[PDB]
Amino acid sequence: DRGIANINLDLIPHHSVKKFLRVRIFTKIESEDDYILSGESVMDRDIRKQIQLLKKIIFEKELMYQIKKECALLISYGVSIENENKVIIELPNEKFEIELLSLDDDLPKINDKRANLMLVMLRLLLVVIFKKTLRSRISSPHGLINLNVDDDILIIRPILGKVRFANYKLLLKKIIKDYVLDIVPGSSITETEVENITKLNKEIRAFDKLLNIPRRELKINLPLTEHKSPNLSLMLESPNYCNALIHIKFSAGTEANAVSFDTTFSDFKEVEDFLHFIVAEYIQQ
Amino acid sequence: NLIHNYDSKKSTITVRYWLNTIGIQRTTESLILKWDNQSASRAKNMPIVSNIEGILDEIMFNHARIIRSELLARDIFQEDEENSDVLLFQLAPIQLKIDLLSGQFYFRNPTPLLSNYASKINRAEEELARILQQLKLDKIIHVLTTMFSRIIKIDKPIRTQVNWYLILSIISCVVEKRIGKRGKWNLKYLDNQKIMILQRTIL
Amino acid sequence: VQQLSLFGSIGDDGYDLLISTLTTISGNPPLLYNSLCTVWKPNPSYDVENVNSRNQLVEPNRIKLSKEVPFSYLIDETMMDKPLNFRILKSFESCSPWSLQISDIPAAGNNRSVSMQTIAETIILSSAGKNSSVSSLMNGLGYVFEFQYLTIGVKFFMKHGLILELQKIWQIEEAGNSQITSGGFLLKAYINVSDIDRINYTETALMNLKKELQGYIELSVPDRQSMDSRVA
Amino acid sequence: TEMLDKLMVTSIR
Amino acid sequence: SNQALYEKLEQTRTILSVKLAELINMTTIAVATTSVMMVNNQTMQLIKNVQDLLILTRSIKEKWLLDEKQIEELLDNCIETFVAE
Amino acid sequence: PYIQERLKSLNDIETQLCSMLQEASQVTFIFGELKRGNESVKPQFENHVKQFYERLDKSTTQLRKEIQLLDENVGTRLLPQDTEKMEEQLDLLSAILDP
Repeated sequence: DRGIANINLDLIPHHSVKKFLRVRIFTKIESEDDYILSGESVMDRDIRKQIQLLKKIIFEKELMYQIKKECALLISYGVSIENENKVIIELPNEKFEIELLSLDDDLPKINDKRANLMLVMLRLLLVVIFKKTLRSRISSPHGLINLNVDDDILIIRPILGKVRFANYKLLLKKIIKDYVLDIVPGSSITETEVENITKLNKEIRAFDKLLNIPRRELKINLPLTEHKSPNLSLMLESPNYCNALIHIKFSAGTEANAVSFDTTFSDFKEVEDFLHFIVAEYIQQ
Repeated sequence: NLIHNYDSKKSTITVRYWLNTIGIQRTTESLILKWDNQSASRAKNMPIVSNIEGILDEIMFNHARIIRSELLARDIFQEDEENSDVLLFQLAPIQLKIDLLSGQFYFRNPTPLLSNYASKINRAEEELARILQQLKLDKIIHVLTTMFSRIIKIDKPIRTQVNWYLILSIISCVVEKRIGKRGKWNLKYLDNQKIMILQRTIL
Repeated sequence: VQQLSLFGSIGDDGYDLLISTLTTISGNPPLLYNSLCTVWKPNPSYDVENVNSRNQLVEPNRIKLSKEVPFSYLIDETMMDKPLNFRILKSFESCSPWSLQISDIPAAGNNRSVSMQTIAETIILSSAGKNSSVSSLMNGLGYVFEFQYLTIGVKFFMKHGLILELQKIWQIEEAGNSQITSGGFLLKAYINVSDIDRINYTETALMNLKKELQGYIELSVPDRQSMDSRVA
Repeated sequence: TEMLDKLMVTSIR
Repeated sequence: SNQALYEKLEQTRTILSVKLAELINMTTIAVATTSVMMVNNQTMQLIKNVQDLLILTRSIKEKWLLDEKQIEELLDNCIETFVAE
Repeated sequence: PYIQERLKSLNDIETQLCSMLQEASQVTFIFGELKRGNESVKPQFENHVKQFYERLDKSTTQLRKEIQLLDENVGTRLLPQDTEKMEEQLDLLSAILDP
């Protein structure tokens, strides 16, 4: 909003509450039931000082408003909204909580740095959204900005896609290790990463670094024999940060028995079945 | 999901919801809110003595449990395991739930299966046995298609086509037919990693 | 396309003051741009009856093709090592995708507030064949090169589709480049409209711009004869 | 006290 | 808008000084009581003139009032440390 | 700053008005002393009135010159962001990764 400056000097907004949000990281132990607090972001406390403080209040409250407009579309992906100033994120191994409280309510913790980095990534992603509004105002629209929640949603979901993509890559490497590494001797897996307006362009690209989609192609190095040379190359991608898409690219080099099978499965059991069909015929005798 | 109404010259106020039902009326001398249920109906008293937020918040839960109770007697499949209390959905156990603000089905980690699964709920709010059997049809056809070839032009989705001429049925068993340019020939045959060997024997 | 424009003119001294004023009003810095426009007139060697097949009079009009070109072909040797912004203006096989346009005479009406003009436009993507040059294409359609002018200036992006073009215009010839806007900058304020309510609303936007800029720079309405590209 | 006054106006009506 | 401050301010100065001289020339010469209240009213008009000068000077004061590598590496270590891959 | 030094000069003009009030109480009070029947407070009287009109004249010269500055400052040094937040998050992030 806009406050009125009067007389030392003081700034009276619309004394006042200190709305500073925080993120805490929970962890599920061997009980496989509830979660425990494993991390929490630290909270730090004449005229320009109140300017920066109130700008942080309106900024973080605006980001919280974007999160409230985000859980309504992330409701089907586990991210449930409960309290008007408290949302929860459910994971099969962990759990997140985003609260907007003051300093009146509520160390051996370990995930204290991951929460800080997560919040800094929240504010940075919001700045990226602002740059997408300015860039989405200077060139094309020739008037006002046109945004879509689902399209401008990206804050919490792309962050969840990193952990979920890490778990999907772990289970995928487990399936590959059990169906290839535990079958053939010499084998290894190697991952490989897939005018005067230049100021804004530079900014955008650095967050090109933050804004990428987690997609990794796992090349399978099969032991090439003197009579057979099979080729197996998987590619794990995601259609929208979350979800898992396993694209199996198989190129058989066996003499008098060469065929290319490039399939796409989203179920790990189907990956075990297809890889079983590959290793039980083309790879082995 | 919320529509308000305020009536004058009769002294009554109405609140309507479940727009994707529950009547507030004053016809004696007190405001009452009678909430309907599937083959049932109960009453909630209204004035400060009763929070509108708590009553309207719990009614959707109590009737929501009955909505979850209809699915057990509507049309549940054998392989499709469902549990109302925290809708356990086993095709892989997937967390199913019903949206409170709308009434559609939500699954944990969606897929194409859950886009077509959710399209039936998006239309009508149980012919989903049919859609389920169609999906279970689709998967096997994807495997047999990637292994073999599949061509759709003259046959119906009730039985796949392989290409003389070949065909394979799912409801009845390998069948050998020939087509004109109208079926001309028809013979039946009974058959049994094993699927790979079977496909290698088919040729 | 119905373009509603209001023009103006400033000097070489108030350029920074107008850039600062429009920067404080629009809230955005200016964007440097340029464009080359070539005008093709009917071939004088060819003679055709100015009449359609339906026995209707036809008025000959010129065809203007415009495109873009980076500043690497515009900056010479004495212009190197300078900021690429609005302060530069004070120091003054196939074919490219051309922009074919034909402008008509503005509408009549005394005491008019805006200058509405009908302009037809088609996009020339590319070409091929023997005579693949755009000049040979215009000669095939029945037009020859008359003149051309290259304009370099700055533009703003406000609201409701308003454009403020503060540009200079030069005539590209072989004997030399003569500056038409020698002594100042040409100002423009046009909106491109594809309804009566939207036209009157655009006129309301232009009148609000002239009222907001009243006192500083005056935005009058140009003469119709000054925007008529018909051949006589 | 004005909204209650209008409340009584629409009440007696 | 400054010419109104020229004419107005200068008029307040001329009324202040000239009215002060008229004051002192009327303090030195029911007529006596009318002199009492004429002198007192001249004094109060001088006070209102000084206050007017203060208001006008206050209006004058109100007129005076009215890179990419560090981000790629920083976010790289931030994501790698965040997910603990 | 410009408006800071000029604002201090305006405050100096206001203190010159206060001095004008001192010389006003002095011309009226010492004038009343002259009208009681005393003539020995005459030189300090004339000096206080001369300082009255002198301080007033200096207020006119400095004030009118100030208004001339207002007229000659229009357009020049007088009117007729997420970047700092991004850099703040970058410096804070670097402070997290490097304590």
